[PDB]
Amino acid sequence: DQLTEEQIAEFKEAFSLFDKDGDGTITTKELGTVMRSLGQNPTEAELQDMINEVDADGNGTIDFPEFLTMMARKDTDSEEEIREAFRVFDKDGNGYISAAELRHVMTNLGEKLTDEEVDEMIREADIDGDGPVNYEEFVQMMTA
Amino acid sequence: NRQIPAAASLIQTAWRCYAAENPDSSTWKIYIRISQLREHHRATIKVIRRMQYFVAKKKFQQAR
Ligand SMILES: [Ca+2]
Ligand SMILES: [Ca+2]
Repeated sequence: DQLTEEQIAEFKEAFSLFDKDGDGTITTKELGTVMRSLGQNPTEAELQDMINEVDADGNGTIDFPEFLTMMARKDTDSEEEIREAFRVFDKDGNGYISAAELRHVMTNLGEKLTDEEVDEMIREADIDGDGPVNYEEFVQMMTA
Repeated sequence: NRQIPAAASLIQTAWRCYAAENPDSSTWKIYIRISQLREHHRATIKVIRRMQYFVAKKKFQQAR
């Protein structure tokens, strides 16, 4: 890509928001205050899950360098994983999911998106009339 | 098949992380606790969504 810009300035303010006390580290409590603030009710299981995925070493908290690494992130590899996750609902594995099936798993299981996000999502792939949605289209539209 | 909810959820997280790069997406409507969405909110929400993705990445690798 490019050398990070004045986004340095942006990401540090963002790290500021979780780092309530300025100790240059973000803890599960600190992430938990922010999320509940947002009306979310995460488990001390979930917080530790998020924390571990960005703690490069293992001091069990996030410093700013790790934070930067996280907000600066994978060629085709991250593309292939989503492309796989769709293939799990590709019944025949043709390469198309139905709009109804897509809508259904999107609304009814996993993170249970809302009816009006599925709409934005089906609408971002201009379906060939009433046709089945090509999800490889989706995945390129997403990553690029 | 236990690869389903981990699959379902990696699409859902991937797309929520993509949508939030749009300041007029319906994805901002889920935040019914916050009365009006300031930028410092959208800051922390893009961070929480990226964390939530890297977990869903790790949990899908483990079922794939
Ligand atoms: Ca702190
Ligand atoms: Ca650390």
